[PDB]
Amino acid sequence: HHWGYGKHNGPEHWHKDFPIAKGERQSPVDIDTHTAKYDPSLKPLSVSYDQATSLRILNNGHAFNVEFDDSQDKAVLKGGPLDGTYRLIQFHFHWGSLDGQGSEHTVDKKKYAAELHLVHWNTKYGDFGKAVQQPDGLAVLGIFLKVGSAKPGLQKVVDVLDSIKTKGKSADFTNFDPRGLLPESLDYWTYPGSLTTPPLLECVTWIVLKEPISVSSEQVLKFRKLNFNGEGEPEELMVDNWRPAQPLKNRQIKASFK
Ligand SMILES: COc1cccc2cc(C(=O)Nc3ccc(S(N)(=O)=O)cc3)c(=O)oc12
Ligand SMILES: [Zn+2]
Repeated sequence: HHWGYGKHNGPEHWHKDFPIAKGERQSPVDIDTHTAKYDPSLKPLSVSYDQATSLRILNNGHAFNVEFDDSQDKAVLKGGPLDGTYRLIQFHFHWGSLDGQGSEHTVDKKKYAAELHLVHWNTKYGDFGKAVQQPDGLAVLGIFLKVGSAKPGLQKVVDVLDSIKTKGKSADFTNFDPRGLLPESLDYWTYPGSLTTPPLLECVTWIVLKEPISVSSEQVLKFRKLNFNGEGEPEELMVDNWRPAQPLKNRQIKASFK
């Protein structure tokens, strides 16, 4: 009886195995755009993905992860609110059963159809598993998805999903360029938070872009054909794999833009 997104094991149950679920810096949160303060001290975000080397795509039973070779300094996030260098390890999405929900962060209570998380670890801690034990261990770049025009740079991901339908399936996934998933603007909000899935560790500097990307209805429909279950188990569609907004408590959300 492990955690998930079903009626019996979903977000409202996670605290029993992971008491930090009720902690002081949990994610996601609602971004109240009128109370987020413009911080002129925030730097432009530096996203340097020219040399990113994807390796594989994995259905882990909760989402699918596009994994990167993070053994050299090759796909790094710097600047913004960050001190030092953070290396890309994987990206994944959270999405809904319907276009009206799916994102984890919300903007003035607005839910987007999906949310992309590009996960990076602070190179001062040497690798990901050590980084997650630190309050500045990770930087997650969050990007909202709305349904409209197709995102041409997403289609290579969409088309491989048939080969990883069920939990534990993986597939070679080389030469994928994550620059094709970015919006035009790098304007962002930032706040200190957590992993949004167990173990819910409070190790993330969140950087949430203001500008959503557009994906087509057909693209997101293919996400919704994935399965939470393993091969040869009762089919449970992989939908609504998002954690709702958590209490902000004693935190400030800062805006990079006026
Ligand atoms: C020993 O546990 C693991 C073994 C092998 C791989 C992993 C990967 C992990 C991981 O990246 N978790 C993760 C990453 C990102 C987020 S989120 N949704 O971006 O906040 C939430 C959870 C993780 O927490 O634990 C892992
Ligand atoms: Zn995530």
